[PDB]
Amino acid sequence: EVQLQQSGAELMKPGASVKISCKASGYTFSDYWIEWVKQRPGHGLEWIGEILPGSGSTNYHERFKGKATFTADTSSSTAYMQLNSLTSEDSGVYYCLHGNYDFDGWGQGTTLTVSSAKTTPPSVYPLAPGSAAQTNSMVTLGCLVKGYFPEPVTVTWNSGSLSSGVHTFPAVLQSDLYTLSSSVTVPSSTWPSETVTCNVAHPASSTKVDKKILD
Amino acid sequence: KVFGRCELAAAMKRHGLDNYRGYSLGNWVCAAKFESNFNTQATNRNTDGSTDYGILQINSRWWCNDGRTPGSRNLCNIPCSALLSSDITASVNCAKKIVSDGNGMNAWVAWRNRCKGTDVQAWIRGCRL
Amino acid sequence: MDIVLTQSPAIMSASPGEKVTMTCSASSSVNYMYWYQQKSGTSPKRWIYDTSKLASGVPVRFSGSGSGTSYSLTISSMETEDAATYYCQQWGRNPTFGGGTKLEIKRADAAPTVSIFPPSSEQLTSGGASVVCFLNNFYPKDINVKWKIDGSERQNGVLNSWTDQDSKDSTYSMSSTLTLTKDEYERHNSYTCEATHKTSTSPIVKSFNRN
Repeated sequence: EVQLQQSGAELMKPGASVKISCKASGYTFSDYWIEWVKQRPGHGLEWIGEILPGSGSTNYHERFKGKATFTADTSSSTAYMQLNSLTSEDSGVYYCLHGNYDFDGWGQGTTLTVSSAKTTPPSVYPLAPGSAAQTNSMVTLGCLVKGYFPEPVTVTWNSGSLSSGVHTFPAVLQSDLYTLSSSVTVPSSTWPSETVTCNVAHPASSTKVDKKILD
Repeated sequence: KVFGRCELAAAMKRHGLDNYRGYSLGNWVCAAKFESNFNTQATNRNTDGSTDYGILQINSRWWCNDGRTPGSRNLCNIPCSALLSSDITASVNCAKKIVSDGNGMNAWVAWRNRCKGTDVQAWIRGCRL
Repeated sequence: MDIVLTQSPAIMSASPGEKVTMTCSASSSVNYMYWYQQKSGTSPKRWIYDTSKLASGVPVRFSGSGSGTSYSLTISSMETEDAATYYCQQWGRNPTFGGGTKLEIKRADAAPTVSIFPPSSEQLTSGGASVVCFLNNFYPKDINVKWKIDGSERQNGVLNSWTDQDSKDSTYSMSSTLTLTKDEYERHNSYTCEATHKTSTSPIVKSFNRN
């Protein structure tokens, strides 16, 4: 069983450099190429280059020459990709992967955010229907998670007990700040009789908010 | 490693490449110069999914096996990774087979475009061989 | 040289049991084509290599073919788990990927459930006013949302977000948020969210009055 374990998410400011690791296991490290690919929403997938561990050989896509540099440490069976002169255009998800007749698994990917914005906890607001709203068979409630940075945030309802009937929308960026919303739907007679709370966590700021929805 | 010009000429000579199949030493040094710039670790991706390896840029489709190239033949019966050593032995052995394939040194693209028909002796000139 | 791969259809939908065919056209001829499958939130998986060879774990209903500047990926009989984005790739000197074909599940049309929410008292005290409108569980994905303040259509200050096709009922959901300042919000009375979907010639209207 071959595996490729990449390092965690990165948050870097413009002009800096970052090095992402890809720990390989389950095969002879020096005998196979490890390729790297970049993914951005809308832009799709782009091949960056590759390295053959132990020999030190590397091949780069013409578009990434000078931007990426691959190295490897055979003592730990780990390959690395260093990206220099970072800009917002470098933000995205990066993968290391195999591509051969023996195996072709991809690493889990590493998310990179390049911005000058500062880490900010989200404001969490409850969304409840207007007092004049006509009651139906089902009632929908929500939480507005606004003004945070960087991604991501985790949203649950009633500590996860409310899994079904939930829609957490993708965050939208503006003025270097993210905003997201989540909706939950339950029978009209069950609220406010039964409490509904959205739990919003933001790892980057080590914050956790439990917001009860009220009328 | 990046071989010195004369250093490589001496190494190729001891490996019996001077006048091998009629090709004077200068031919081999010139080929290595334009194929890999004397870099034993040089690699270049091709278009058929193959990759060229080492100081003489040996191809993974017909000569060495790299385990990911379509239509592999491995006529040199050797892993491509073995052609990236600071020791040129493997590359030389395979090169001796390539030059006997029926096209002489024309097998090397860089040799055809930058060495063939030129004064290749200039590539060993000044070397104390 | 940059070999451009154009995939079509860019987005398509199919019902279980249906035959699916997607194409990948190259700006220049290529010797072989590769295909990868990616599902939302996870790493791509190589699916087909060397034009027609199936990667490990890939079911036989999948087949790959083509040559020159035209290649294709075919699913003999669509299965629910085949919903994903398929990317083709030419693996030459400077590898490039196509823009991908997004394969979604086809199901019966469903009208959205629209819900509008006034700004929370907490956000208002902070000086901001976001009005949120949820348009949930509809199909097809195509939908239009229009905001109106006191009857007049409002364009600026509106931001939308769409969820991926639901894994349970295969529907789509959308969120639309109109953000204004506390003062601007307090200088208007009625706020309306109008959803126009193919399931009806008349849009679904939800609104509330601040006063």
